[PDB]
Amino acid sequence: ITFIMPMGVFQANSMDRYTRHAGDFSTVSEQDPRQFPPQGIFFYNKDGI
Amino acid sequence: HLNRVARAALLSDLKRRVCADMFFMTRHAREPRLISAYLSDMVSCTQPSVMVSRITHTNTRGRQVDGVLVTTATLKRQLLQGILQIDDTAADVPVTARVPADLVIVGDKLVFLEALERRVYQATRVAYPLIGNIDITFIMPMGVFQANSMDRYTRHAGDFSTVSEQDPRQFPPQGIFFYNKDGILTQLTLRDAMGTICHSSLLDVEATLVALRQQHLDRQCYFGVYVAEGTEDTLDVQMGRFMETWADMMPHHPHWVNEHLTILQFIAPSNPRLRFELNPAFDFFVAPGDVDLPGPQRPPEAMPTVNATLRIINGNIPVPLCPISFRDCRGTQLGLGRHTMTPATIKAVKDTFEDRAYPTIFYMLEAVIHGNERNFCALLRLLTQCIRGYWEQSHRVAFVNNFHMLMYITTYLGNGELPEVCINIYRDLLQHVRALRQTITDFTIQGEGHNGETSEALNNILTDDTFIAPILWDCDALIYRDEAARDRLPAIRVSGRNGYQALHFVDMAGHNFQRRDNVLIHGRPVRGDTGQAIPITPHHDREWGILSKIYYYIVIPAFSRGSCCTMGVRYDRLY
Amino acid sequence: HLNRVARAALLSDLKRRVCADMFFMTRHAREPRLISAYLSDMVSCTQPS
Amino acid sequence: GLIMMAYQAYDETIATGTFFYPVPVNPLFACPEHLASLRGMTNARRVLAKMVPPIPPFLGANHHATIRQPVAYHVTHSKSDFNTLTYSLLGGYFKFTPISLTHQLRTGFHPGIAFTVVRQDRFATEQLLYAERASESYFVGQIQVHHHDAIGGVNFTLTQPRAHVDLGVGYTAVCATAALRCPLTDMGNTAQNLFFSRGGVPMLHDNVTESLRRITASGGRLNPTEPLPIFGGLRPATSAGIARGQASVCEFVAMPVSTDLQYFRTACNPRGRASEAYPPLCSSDAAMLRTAHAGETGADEVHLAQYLIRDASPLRGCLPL
Amino acid sequence: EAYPPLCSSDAAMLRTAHAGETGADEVHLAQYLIRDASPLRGCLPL
Repeated sequence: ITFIMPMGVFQANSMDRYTRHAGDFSTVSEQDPRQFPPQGIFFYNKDGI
Repeated sequence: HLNRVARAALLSDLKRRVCADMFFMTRHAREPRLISAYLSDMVSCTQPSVMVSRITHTNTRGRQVDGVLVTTATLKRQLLQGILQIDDTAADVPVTARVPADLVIVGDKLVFLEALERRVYQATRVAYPLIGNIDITFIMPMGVFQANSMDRYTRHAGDFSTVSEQDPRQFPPQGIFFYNKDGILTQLTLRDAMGTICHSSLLDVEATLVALRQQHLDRQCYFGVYVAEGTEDTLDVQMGRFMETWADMMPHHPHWVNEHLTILQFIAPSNPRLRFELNPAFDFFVAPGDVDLPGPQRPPEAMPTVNATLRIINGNIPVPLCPISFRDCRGTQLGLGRHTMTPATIKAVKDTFEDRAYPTIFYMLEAVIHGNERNFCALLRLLTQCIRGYWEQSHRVAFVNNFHMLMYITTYLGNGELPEVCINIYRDLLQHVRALRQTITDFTIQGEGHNGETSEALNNILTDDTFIAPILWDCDALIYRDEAARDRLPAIRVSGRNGYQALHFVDMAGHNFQRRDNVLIHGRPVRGDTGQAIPITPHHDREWGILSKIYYYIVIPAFSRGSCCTMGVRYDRLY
Repeated sequence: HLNRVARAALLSDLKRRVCADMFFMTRHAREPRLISAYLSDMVSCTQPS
Repeated sequence: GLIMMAYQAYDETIATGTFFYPVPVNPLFACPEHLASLRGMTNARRVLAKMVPPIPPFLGANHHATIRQPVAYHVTHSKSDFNTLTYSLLGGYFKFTPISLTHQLRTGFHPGIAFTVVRQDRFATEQLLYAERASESYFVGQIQVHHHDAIGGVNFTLTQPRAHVDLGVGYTAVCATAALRCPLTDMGNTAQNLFFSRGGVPMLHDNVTESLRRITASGGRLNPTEPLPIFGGLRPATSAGIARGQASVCEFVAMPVSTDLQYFRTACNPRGRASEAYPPLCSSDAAMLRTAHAGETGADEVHLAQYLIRDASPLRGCLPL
Repeated sequence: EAYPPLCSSDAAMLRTAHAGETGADEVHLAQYLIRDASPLRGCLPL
């Protein structure tokens, strides 16, 4: 078996830059470090780490 | 013969299997399917034996059983109530017979289920086995910090919000919480740490130096681990031969420089300094072998050994181990209700430090006055005119570089001579210095003095008289330094000869710009007689050294951001 | 003769056991397993004669 | 000496370095641009001092000085504020002696050192065993008597010999640890003292050592006895019944505050490198621990800096709250 | 056809992707969570 596994695509449409709630991942900085395009992807190992 | 990689897969499989079902009977007690799954897997994992028999144990119908399962009556009733089913009550047993004994078919095999505790091990003095117990150890992190600003993310924005203007949530953690066996709230706090870290065993570093000295130590540069003596000069040619010595004596990049490495690059296996970090109170460095500190100006060649020194500042640990965000969060934790700078004085101070057209007349006046009260007591009008003219021409404050200048301004030129904006700036700056000293005072507990040292000196560094200011105008700080300690073995070196004489009130005839002995100009006393046989008195109180050190180590470097420089003057051309 | 510390463990065990099932018939009425568990524990806790 | 705040080089009204010569000795006041004021200035000194601060050897080495490279790097590379930067510099400026660290901890100040505590625990075990059918051949001998004279009468000793053979092809019988029942050992909080141990080097002042032992005596459940009985094991001071069973020690291991938190969220190593202690359910805030009963099935993982670690111990579905 | 597994482009969405408050986040600002489309759906516990 082989898997496809996306890495660095970007939410190009401004309509696609929507959240679940307004501050879900908020910080103490004036600029929220969430505006940035992704650079890394996450998944689980076979033991779940 | 599954070679090495499948043996490591087997390693991880045993790891997760031991972690998986060690107490499964009380773990998945509400899920009877998993209990039957584990038990049927247990029964059908043992290879059977030789099927030798003449007459065996069968049930009432005639099917032979395949073994016996032995436990205690608690687990007997626990499996019997809802997990496994009863096959029969009586059984057939040889006599070298119908006997009431329960039996359960599990999976494909039929087994006796025994809990033999009533008939034997009851009312006798032999302890029943299978109650062996365990020895488990728990790991429990205490005071780590989310170093990355990536990691300071919430679930929802104001989850744990408050009524204060600052949410008490920026701070690094200091305590951990868990549950007792009764489910009550339990607490570990860093106050519990004296049983490990506050012992004398923290300084048992000698044997590790002896063991580490037995390794292959290579020749590295002798810049940051080597101390020289003064060569009794005018301090110009000294930085001269220091310049053409330092210009080529490094054969590579010094190891204590690269603080720009992150966490992972520092703890990477390729780091040669990773093996040189043993103790949090110690820095380990390659040192000359059998060379006394301080050694001579020309470094003697020797087989390089290893030496270690104490980390007095807790920030002396590398910033890969102590992040800038953590330190800023800690400073935010300190500065909740303390004094701060209003935007007017802070923009004036940053504008007058980031001014590059700063006149040197202020430098000339600070050099000639040289922090003497007798000099400032006769120059009220000139200083008033100079400060006013520099202020209301570019809105930049002056004479704030020198610490022996601005409290003079507040005390004498503070009745309303200067414009009111400048006096409020100076008052705010002295208020911030006093607030920093108060912050030091409130975080130490008084009343305990050991070896003649006050608790202010024992806790903090800027309140210890052993540590001195970077620039001394008066010799009072040296007097407090070699008088307050009395157990710290002192050694003062002023350009060759050891010690000072502190001869003040120098005049026209004997100014002696080319003086090479240890006469140091302490300064003319104002409310007293200079004399010659009079012993040297301090100009100010013990709090003078504290306030000066606090100023030079807080206000100047944080506002200048490591851009200002310290330098010596040339009085032989300045005067 | 479990000395004092295990007697205090027994103390806390009696505390949590009295707090645990005083009115268990009407407490875990919707959970038939706990009723059978308590009844089976109770019936097999006394010695016969 | 003197300090000038900003370096100028294109001010041609005054000759360069005719009043001052740069003599910088502080990591904080490192001045790579001010070095042109000294005579004999070249490109080599500037390109070599742009990375390494110029400090004279006769005025203190960087390793031998109080102010070192990391505090200078912190003050030169921090961009948050000026009040916060000054208070951060103040919080850096503290001694790291045992007296000092005692002061900051009993004050409430947080030093830049992270920790773990290790806790050895014991539990009652029920064991589950299935053996086999034809696992043992069990020979019996013949009974033999022995009459032996005694104090008042005679003693009969009855002896019967016997032998067992495991006629299994391989592993026939398997036992497995099954149940927990009552935990005999306490999951509370008792700190492990090192002041019991002797053999390390003492420090110079005995009154300071006695004061440290006195401070360590306060704030704990088990402490060394006040008469300090020599020639013995130094048993801890007694009390009445510990409220729910025998307490377990908590020994501290120090780490930097910059540590991977996700490493501890699984079964990890107490040393920090495998070559396994199971962490329990835990949180560093009172809010998240009381939240951790799965309120809205609430898995509050981390809020800002305090953290919650989900349970990696084998006691996952046990010990009700 | 290669079956894509459960994957997230932020550490937050993966560590909350165990259905915390039965929490199915799809995108917060620009990073994304993709639900598992492999046949190994109800297997491989976390």
